[PDB]
Amino acid sequence: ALTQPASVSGSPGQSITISCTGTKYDVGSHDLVSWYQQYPGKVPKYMIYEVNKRPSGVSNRFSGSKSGNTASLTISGLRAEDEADYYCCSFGGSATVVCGGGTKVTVLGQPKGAPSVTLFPPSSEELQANKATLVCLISDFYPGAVTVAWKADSSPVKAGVETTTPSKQSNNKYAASSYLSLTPEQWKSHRSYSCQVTHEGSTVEKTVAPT
Amino acid sequence: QVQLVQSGAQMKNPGASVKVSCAPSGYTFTDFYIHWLRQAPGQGLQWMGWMNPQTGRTNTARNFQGRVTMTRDTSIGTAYMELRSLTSDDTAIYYCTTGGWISLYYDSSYYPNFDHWGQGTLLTVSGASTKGPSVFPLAPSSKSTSGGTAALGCLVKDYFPEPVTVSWNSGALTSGVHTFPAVLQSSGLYSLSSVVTVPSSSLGTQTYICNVNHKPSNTKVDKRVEPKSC
Repeated sequence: ALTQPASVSGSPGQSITISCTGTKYDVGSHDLVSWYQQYPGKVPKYMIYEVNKRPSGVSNRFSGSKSGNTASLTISGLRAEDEADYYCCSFGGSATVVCGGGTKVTVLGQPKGAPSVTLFPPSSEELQANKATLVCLISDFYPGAVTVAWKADSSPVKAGVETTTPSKQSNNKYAASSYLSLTPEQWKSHRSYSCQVTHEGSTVEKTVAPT
Repeated sequence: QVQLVQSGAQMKNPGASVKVSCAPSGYTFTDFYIHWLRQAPGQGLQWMGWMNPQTGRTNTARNFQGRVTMTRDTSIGTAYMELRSLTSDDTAIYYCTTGGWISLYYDSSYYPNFDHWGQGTLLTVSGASTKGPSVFPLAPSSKSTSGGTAALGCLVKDYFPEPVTVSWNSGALTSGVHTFPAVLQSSGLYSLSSVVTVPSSSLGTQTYICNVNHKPSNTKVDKRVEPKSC
């Protein structure tokens, strides 16, 4: 496996380079290295091939190079749209291909987004199936770090909460979700249940009550 | 206009075998090499093998040399990958791609030139049992949305393994749809939500149905979502 750095950070407008180091028998003695782009949840995209060449449709801001046993992918005029995982693939000997571990590109100087929070109460249908689930949906926040807490009336609930780790949205922001699992009796017994979402010093508290 | 269509998601017990299909279209099947790669969660691309659609000749990577078999059906233009002796290490998304141009002169089988990719095939290899989903409607809430607009959705609860896909009105509704990543619960089962922002004025007259597809367990659910009352 070719060696790539885990992450590479850069400010907008700057020019950044991702390395890909193999041996002499692969990337050392052959100009047969391609680069691919992958947005979270999506399929890889042809970016560079044969070290230097660009496929049609690919932005001219992407350029490849090679020295000794190392390939490099260079992005100029850095944008948020370039935030992704980038992979290099090279000829590996005996008519094989070898791939690199990939590299996450982070674009600094990126500002801040406040989370949007939507709280759904259990459905009459789930309630009839003798179950209850509160659904908290958090989205469009940046950076991708958030703490979610649940409350019964005004005292904390930790039992049966199951919260996701933030995941990169398509608009370079983040989404997450939290799920409070409950019994119908519990749902009915209380004045309210709350999902409070804390994101960089600020807190949004959404609250639902039984009908 | 080139599109590579892979088979659907699969669940397999450890030690079994799996066969994934890929049907490329928009070009001549026997003009380009087919490559097979995979992505294990947390990791990155792993090249598995290549196949010549014209002659049928295949070459595999070293770590897969006994376990993989790539074949083709030239009559329908479909490549196949068979992987055997499955373990948790084979749990990954499997891709088939197009390689170089096939020529009588010069070998381009090993050119890492993958222009076109399949949509992916998620394999989960586990001794656990396949769990189908329960689907519940999330009634419209205007409380936290933008102007004369409300938010409704679907809760896809307690299934295994990944993945499920959600559409709306049989694919007719794509605007304002956010299908969230699933949570892995301590029960070992997955749950996700799909939420749509729709106009408030059109409620009562517009129909909202979520189409939940969980191919590993062979379940389709069409859930109608309508406002509540009190």
